Amino acid sequence: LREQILLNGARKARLTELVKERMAYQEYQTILEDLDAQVNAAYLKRTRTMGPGIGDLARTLMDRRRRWIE
Amino acid sequence: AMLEQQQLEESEKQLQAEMDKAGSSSANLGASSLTLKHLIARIDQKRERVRASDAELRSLMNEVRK
Amino acid sequence: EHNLLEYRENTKAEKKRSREERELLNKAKPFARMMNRHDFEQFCQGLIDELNLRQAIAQLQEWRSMRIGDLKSGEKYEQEKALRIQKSPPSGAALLVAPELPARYK
Repeated sequence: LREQILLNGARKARLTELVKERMAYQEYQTILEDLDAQVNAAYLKRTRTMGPGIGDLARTLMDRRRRWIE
Repeated sequence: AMLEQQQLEESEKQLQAEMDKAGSSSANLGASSLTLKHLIARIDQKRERVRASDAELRSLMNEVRK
Repeated sequence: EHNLLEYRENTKAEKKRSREERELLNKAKPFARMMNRHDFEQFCQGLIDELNLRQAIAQLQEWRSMRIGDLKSGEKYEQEKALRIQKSPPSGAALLVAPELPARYK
């Protein structure tokens, strides 16, 4: 038993190093997707109304998405 | 001012209990930081890859925050 | 990977397992995204090994307080106790307390 507990602790110890980095990716993705929906949903209206120049909201959202990614 | 704020606070609470039942890293970033606490921890550790400035990053975080 | 397309095979083993083991495996399920097949098998088996060992050790300590002085008589007592409480395949915790220990525990 004393021989197995140490091994389990070591195994759980390593996983906590891999879980923490994956949590950060979740937070970065959960905001990236929100921007994707807006930039994606802010262009369908152009098709729906068939228009003309690009709206400012669609021009200032692409850079915001690009700034976050880069 | 102390009395006036108390009256407003009392009014706010009084209005509360009615609508609710009807409807049933160092910098002071704010409450949003909890939504990126782990991300804010990872970014700093790898602060060499990122190139923005902390002031801009907070502005970027503020702008992108819903 | 992990052969999650075998509904019949994966479920049957879950049915065969006991209650305590089922809860533990259900608790460690998410982490399979990061480990390969063998590592997940090793990870789960270790948790089962520790849980069974605790049960056996607790079982034996109870016997020694009753003045039972042999593995044969211990099993006899358990059978009679089951009859008494009624009057009023073997599991992992039952293979470790057998007269002959498994090879992989030597």
